[PDB]
Amino acid sequence: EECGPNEVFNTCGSACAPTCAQPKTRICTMQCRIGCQCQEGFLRNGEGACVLPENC
Repeated sequence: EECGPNEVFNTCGSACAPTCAQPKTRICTMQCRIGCQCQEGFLRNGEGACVLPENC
């Protein structure tokens, strides 16, 4: 797991996790998502950068 700061790697995380665009998630489908994500308090920016929501 060589994610970034404030980021975490999950072998089963919200595939349609929330982001700077969609602060409201709701799963993408019947299948978790393996990869790095934004920790609780951070949002992923189009630039695949997990930046705080207050910094959006």
